[PDB]
Amino acid sequence: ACVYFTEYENSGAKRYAEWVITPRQAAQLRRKLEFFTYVRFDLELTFVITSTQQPSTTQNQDAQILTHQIMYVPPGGPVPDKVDSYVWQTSTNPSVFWTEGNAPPRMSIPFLSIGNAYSNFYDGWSEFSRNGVYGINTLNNMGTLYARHVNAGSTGPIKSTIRIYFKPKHVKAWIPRPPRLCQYEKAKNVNFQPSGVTTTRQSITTMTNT
Amino acid sequence: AAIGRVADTVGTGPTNSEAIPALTAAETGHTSQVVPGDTMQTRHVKNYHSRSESTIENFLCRSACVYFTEYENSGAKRYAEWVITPRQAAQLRRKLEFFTYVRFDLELTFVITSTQQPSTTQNQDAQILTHQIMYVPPGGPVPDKVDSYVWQTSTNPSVFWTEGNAPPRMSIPFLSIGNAYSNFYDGWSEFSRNGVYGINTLNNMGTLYARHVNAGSTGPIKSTIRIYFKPKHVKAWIPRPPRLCQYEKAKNVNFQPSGVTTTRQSITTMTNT
Amino acid sequence: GYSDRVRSITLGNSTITTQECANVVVGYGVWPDYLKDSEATAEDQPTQPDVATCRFYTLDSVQWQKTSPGWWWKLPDALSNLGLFGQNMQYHYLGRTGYTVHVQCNASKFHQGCLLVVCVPEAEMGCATLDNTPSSVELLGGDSAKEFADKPVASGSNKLVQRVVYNAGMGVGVGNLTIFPHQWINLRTNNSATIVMPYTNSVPMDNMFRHNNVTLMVIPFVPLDYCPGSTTYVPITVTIAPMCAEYNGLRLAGHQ
Amino acid sequence: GYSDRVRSITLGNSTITTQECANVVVGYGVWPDYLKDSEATAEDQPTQPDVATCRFYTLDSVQWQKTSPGWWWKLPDALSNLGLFGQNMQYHYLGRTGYTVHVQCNASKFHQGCLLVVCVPEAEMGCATLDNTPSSVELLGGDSAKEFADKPVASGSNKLVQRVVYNAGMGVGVGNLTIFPHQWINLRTNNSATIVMPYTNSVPMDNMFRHNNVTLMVIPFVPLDYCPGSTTYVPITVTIAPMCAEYNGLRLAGHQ
Amino acid sequence: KVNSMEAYQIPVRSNEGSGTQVFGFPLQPGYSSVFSRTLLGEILNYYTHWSGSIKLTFMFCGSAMATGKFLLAYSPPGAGAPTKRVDAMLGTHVVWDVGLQSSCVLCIPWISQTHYRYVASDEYTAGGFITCWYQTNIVVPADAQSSCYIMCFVSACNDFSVRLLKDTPFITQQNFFQ
Amino acid sequence: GLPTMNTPGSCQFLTSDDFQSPSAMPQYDVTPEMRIPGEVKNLMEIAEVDSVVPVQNVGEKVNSMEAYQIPVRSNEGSGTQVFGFPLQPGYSSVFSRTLLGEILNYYTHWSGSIKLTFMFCGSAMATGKFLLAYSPPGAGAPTKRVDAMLGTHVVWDVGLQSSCVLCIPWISQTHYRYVASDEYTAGGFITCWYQTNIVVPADAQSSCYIMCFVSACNDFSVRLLKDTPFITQQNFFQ
Amino acid sequence: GAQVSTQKTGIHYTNINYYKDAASNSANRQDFTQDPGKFTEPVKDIMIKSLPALN
Amino acid sequence: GAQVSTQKTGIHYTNINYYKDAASNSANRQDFTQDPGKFTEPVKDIMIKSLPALN
Ligand SMILES: CCCCCCCCCCCCCCCC(=O)O
Ligand SMILES: CCCCCCCCCCCCCCCC(=O)O
Repeated sequence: ACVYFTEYENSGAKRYAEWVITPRQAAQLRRKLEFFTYVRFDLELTFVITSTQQPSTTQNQDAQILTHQIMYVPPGGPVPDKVDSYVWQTSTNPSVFWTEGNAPPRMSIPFLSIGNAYSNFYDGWSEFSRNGVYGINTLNNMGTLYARHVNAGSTGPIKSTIRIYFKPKHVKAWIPRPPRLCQYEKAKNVNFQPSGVTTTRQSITTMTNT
Repeated sequence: AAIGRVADTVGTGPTNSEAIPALTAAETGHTSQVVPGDTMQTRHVKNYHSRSESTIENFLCRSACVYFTEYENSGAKRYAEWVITPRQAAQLRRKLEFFTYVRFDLELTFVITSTQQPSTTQNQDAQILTHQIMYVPPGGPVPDKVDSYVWQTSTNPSVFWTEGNAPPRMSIPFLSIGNAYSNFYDGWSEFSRNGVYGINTLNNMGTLYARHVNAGSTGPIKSTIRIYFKPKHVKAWIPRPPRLCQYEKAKNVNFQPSGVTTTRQSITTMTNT
Repeated sequence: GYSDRVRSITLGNSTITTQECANVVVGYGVWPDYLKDSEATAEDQPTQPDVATCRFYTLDSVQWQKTSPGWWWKLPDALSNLGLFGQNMQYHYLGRTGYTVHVQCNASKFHQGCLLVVCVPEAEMGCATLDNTPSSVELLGGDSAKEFADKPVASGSNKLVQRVVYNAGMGVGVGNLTIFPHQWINLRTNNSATIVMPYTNSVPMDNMFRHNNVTLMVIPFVPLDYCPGSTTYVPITVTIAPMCAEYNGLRLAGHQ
Repeated sequence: GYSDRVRSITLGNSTITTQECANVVVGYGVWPDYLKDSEATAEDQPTQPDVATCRFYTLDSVQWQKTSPGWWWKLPDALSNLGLFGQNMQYHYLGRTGYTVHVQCNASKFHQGCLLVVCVPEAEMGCATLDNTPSSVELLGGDSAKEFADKPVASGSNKLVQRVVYNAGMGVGVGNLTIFPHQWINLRTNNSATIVMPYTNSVPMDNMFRHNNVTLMVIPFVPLDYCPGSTTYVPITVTIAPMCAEYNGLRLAGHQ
Repeated sequence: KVNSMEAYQIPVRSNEGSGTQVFGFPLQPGYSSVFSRTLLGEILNYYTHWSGSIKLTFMFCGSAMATGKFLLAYSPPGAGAPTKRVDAMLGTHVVWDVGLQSSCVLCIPWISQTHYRYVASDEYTAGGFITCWYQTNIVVPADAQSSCYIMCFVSACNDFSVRLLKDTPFITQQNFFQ
Repeated sequence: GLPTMNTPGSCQFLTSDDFQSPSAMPQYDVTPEMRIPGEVKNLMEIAEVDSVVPVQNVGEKVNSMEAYQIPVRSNEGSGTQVFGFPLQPGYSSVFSRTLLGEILNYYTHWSGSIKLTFMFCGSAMATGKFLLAYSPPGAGAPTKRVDAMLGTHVVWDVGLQSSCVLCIPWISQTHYRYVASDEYTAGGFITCWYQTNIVVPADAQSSCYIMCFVSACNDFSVRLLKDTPFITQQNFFQ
Repeated sequence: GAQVSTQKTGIHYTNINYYKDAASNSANRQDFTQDPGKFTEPVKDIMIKSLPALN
Repeated sequence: GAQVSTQKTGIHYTNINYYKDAASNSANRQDFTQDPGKFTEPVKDIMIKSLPALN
């Protein structure tokens, strides 16, 4: 399930992408996972990386094959401040190197929770004073993902989109709950806009959906 | 327990003897072996935590870019060259330097990428690029130009790669002349205690050379070659304090005096300030 | 009637005694021993002087002053001019040893301080000027301690040593020197420090002049202090004894 | 390698150490223990907090001055506001405990003095004015010592305590306090005092506010003394740990 | 002081009272500047999660004639750091009495709601506060220094482990070294 | 279709790879083998065979048989050095082009003892004794006979047995030494001296020559295969 | 001749070396040996925890 | 050592794990366990269908 996607460009202002890892920015997968209170599973990661030539006035453009680099930075690790920061050395951080044309890069991820199961809901706070953060986001500390090109390729400008897909494997779920009714509003909390229980119909005798 | 499991917590109760687990004498040079139960009533805990990710092997076994240069389609620098060393990158170097001597095989991986250079050449139509990396052990003929006879490699080992394909990769045995790679060497290269000093008197790992095999297009192209190291089958001896001061030079341990740690208000401040 | 505070060590025609030591630290658990035939390369018959070379050599004392930053001695080197141990170094291309390092320093129930005796294997040192490497004369003190500095050492195209104590001249936390065989002389309870070091190196044997595999360092973490009346000159003496010393590749003398 | 001078006590999430104690006095030979079923009356399921209530609570220190007459603490009381032990007292009609009482006080080979640590069970106290009985506020000091007086206390329709030390405020010879579980902290050889007290009373359990079955007293028989130069502030700290604490008759809190 | 041996010294001296705090730092073996550059801390900083008890060994470097007792304590999170001795003794503690045995250990038991804690900072993963107090003030004789120092050593217990390998923030560069 | 997944290295072309590949001549019948004298199995078989060393590189002599001649003659004293070259079987011009040296130059590391056989080509009537010596590194090359005899040596006495051997024992701090030059890998100095000057009778030439052969011992080995510096070209030969 | 080991968990996997050099084999990620003694406790005389370190 | 299970139908398939971590294994798509009781029927006193729920 595509849970998110951003873009980074050949050159210019945003030359590298960054994303605080989360399954709550997409609504599809998030509503399923939220079918249960606590969950435990391994995760199959798949990346769909595509590039598109940007409109410019550069003469004779002759792009070379693009090679990207996705890198994961666990909470507490040095972050890249520029596409050529020393951080992309990844002596220890795990990262994939991919080249356009090849099959989507993919890799497995163990159940990374600090607890005995991922929590989908958390009716609590981050502070013992019941201040600070509230809700699911006080538990989310899955680190950040960073993408970038390794080569610029052509003289012309190119924009690349990176789609992140999640696929739970070896699943165990506990305490089912009512499926989400109200549309999602924010990514870091359950805030909603009050919704009716269902679509309507004429009278309690109408055999039609109206 | 389970080969790599961690010790379980032994349940304890009230004490009142003359047994003194808590009192010791650091002067001995001995580290205390106290455990929770020794200074407080504990419950029993079957601990399943493993130390699997702390093995010397798992700690040093991840590809690390140790260096990278570039060479161009045409012009002045048409071929690259690099005296092999793990000390130009700081990441991997600081880990390896966690131990005095080390021994391991090495998994080499190369990430080769090209970029079209800005020029005024009309109708450019690049053909697929094919590179050649070549290793020259200390004592062997070196290339002086991108078309030197040396790139024949009748005996020198070298890889030929073509853009688009997976990164080229190959294994390298423990190449030391000694019984283990040395990370530090408090000595000289001369018996008079002159000449070179430090780790670099032992580094004689030869040179690596890259180049294109074809020019590809009429236009100018620049290629970058990233070298990655990945220690395999590791054995390490005599751990040492981790590097504190930033690295300054690649061929010695020279540093710029640094404070022991970041500061904070007073010895009572529970905050990092 | 037995106390681990008391101890006595005999090596050759020399014996040492203490009535207030801690334990005795033994290398990395390993006890010195000659080179096994399945671990050698030098094909010639080695020489084992034994009693003549593996004895207690007492170096120059040193004064511990309320402000002393610390000292250090390169080991193969600190003895290169003492007795036959030195004569064997000069005459042979190859040598191999371990040592019983004994650091003495008595005070009184009224003084205070805490030294850190440590054997650092392969103690490569940094330079004050980032473009050079310390000179032999600046690193080696042979039987006479080398002092650490209370504060940084300035650059300026010299071949000096970045002797700043809290960096042990290696660019690391001085307080992490404990991962090396060590003991602490805490005048309050202690009085001496003993460490037996097994031969360490990435090779069976090495040239004893060209290389210094171990470096002994004494570094006060808690400065000496007393009161008007208590004596002021509290020296620190170092005695080192080679163990299972072997030498190969005999030739003409000279450390050239 | 064993010395009765050294000792260590663990109770709950707390441990205590001494390197210069005497023995350890154990109550009237009896060691604390919960109430047996053939010795109880309260029919309800008691509560045994255990680790939460039977831990080491360190009270307010106190200064031993060359003239200090002594101190005292009513026991069920001295902890009535410390942690969950106190919370249980407030919430329950009935309680039952024993304690490991540890009195600390270090000096130096150059000071001198001798304290008398004693656990007096049922220490009813007298009044300065023969027609009244001391008030709660005058007897209880809860976690803060109560001082004895160097000389008599005058009458005059007040509800004060006849704190004259040599009478222990009980009208008896202070020097006969030894028939009670005790130890002597004689700075010369001692350094701390440990006493384990079993539950004492004429009934299985009692209300912990309304009654104070034991009273800890520290009383110098040989006054502190040193010399110009030696430190002057020599504190005395008291740590007490409940043992096998049980509570019955749960109800609303408050010590009303 | 971070630029001298003094960084490793804990000031202790004779006072005109007891109860005085001697020091206090949090249980953040990975983050807190106090631990972060330690042998333990250096290692933790190459990982994301940690778990286990920790040992804090305290060596008294006063003079043979100096005496005194200290209260080493560990208060799990939930409330604030204890501000008075009488509030710290309500938590996991060890009353250390200085004597022939120079050092004393405060074993910080791994109490936590989760199996592992983050090496980085995070309040969910809060670890509590480690503080020291005067149990019975320092007491020297004449001609013996009344101001002393106490060293503090740290190390992991046999139930300590680390997970999720990552890069250290402690080492950086701008260009390949020459 | 068996689910597969290519890994790094895929499609590359390592010069030293080792894989199977289809024959372009399916079922071709190879010519039957034949017993040919002197087969070779390992290069060390060759490195164990003596070859004449050119100790006299001196100037123009490299272009004549003289390069292989060691001058010896009657003197008015003893102690005189006769020659002296380093132990650099790979680098030193003295060895580099030898049978042993040629082989070493296709490798990066070497280890083992070496044999220097010295044949006296004087006349039957000529006599004398020489001091063949090997001084391990650490000090300098011995400059006087009295300083060379302090090292590993053989006092050779010329007589009916024409040749004499100086076995240079592999003394070294590392298991292997670099074939190329490097001071860490220093090998020491090989020198010869007059023990008791040449002594001929009348009518017998007083100036003679001594040849020097070199070969590897049974404990000699070589590692890390590389290209020789000794062969070059500018264009494919026609 | 393949080999069969255990994977990491809280099942097995098959391995067949394809190269003539051991250097080519995958990493040895499962060596869980441990010997702290060399570092913590390199004392010549065994120190018994419950006892006094000096007497 | 491979394994051999049954495919889904109205035959078997072979599987050989190639990685050292169980996390790398394919999904467990064939666990057909079922226990509705936890949810439908979490009553302390067993309710017999044919009987009255209250009396
Ligand atoms: C290149 C390596 C990439 C590694 C990808 C790591 C992604 C971590 C995924 C965490 C999963 C879903 C968790 C929700 C967290 C929470 O709210 O507690
Ligand atoms: C195409 C063939 C490439 C071969 C790559 C060979 C690289 C050699 C690596 C040596 C490794 C790390 C050694 C540090 C050396 C030292 O300081 O002693």
